[PDB]
Amino acid sequence: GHMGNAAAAKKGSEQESVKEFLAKAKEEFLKKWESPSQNTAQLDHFDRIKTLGTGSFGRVMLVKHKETGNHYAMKILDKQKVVKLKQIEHTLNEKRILQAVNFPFLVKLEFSFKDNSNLYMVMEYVPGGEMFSHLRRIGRFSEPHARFYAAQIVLTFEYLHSLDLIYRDLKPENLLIDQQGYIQVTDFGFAKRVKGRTWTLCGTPEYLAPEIILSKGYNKAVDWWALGVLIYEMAAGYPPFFADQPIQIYEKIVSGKVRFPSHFSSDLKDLLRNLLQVDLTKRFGNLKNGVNDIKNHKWFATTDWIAIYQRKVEAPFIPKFKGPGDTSNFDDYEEEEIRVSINEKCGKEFTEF
Amino acid sequence: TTYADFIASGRTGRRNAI
Ligand SMILES: CCCNCCNS(=O)(=O)c1cccc2cnccc12
Repeated sequence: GHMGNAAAAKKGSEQESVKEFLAKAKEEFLKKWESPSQNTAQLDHFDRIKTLGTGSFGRVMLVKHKETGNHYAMKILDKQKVVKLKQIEHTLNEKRILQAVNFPFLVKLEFSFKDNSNLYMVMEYVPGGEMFSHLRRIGRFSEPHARFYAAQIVLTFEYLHSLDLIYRDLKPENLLIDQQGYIQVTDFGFAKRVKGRTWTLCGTPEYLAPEIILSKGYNKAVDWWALGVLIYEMAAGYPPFFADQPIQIYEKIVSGKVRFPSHFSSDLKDLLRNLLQVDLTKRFGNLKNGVNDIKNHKWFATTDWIAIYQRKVEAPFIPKFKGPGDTSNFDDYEEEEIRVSINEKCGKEFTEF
Repeated sequence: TTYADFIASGRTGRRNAI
């Protein structure tokens, strides 16, 4: 067979240790899921420094906690705008997820609070910028570089899916690089906690699995498709399906004919054909062997999964740090005033935030 | 080339969710 006694026992034991880990992780998650934290700071505790970008349904500002000097990334959601866009439940659920999950590659919610006008999610400041920026700056990542990031996403999805969470917005734009060069997943505005099938058309066009586009329902395997898209884009510098307009992108996704740059290794092409697989009886991450079909694939043969989790692997890129509160790794964005009405808006709809 | 097609697509910048 492929493994002798020692290697087979080692792999078996590793796979059982993931099960034990996930069982404890679920216990911890459910306690926070059922009893969320609320109202852990207020706006005048923070100096507003600079806009870092956007997240679903809002804008993200670098802030400095006045009493400590610590910097954070604060997402500001305008309650009236959220109501108009029919995103009340999404925004409540994002905060509920963020305060309940705990994983080394998931951005942490350090504080949350609300006022008459807005909701505020104060997250860790991840100073290295978006993966998107670095990828577009250097064109494409080497396979070892892409694999280091991909491994973090594999582990993160293994964790999330064990909690019945589907992420649904994987893309380089949502992945931030921390000071040690590891990835932080942001934006749970499209995530859903559901067992089995769901139907919502949501996500980012280039990353949608065929079954999201089509009327049929879908499950967590859409995230494994999206991983395929991400790995392809990291290694190629462009995604596997693109076009001028989303409708044309969807046609290409549903057709599903993937082609690869000539520099892709055979191992990479094999993994991607198994992730970018229309047939759900064949897509990796959706089979009897679950996530192990991915983790044990030859393209990941050099990946020490525990060492990635423990953050003991040397990252391929360490972002420059100019000092506390430096934003040199970010684009500049329009600076919008934070206005707080003297009248409470939408109080009943956002009671749970 | 595929890369040139990508550059001509107008979708090389940040992509928003639907
Ligand atoms: C379609 C483009 C999507 N851009 C998503 C990332 N936006 S962001 O960079 O303002 C950001 C967001 C959330 C947490 C952050 C934590 N530290 C830094 C930045 C953060």
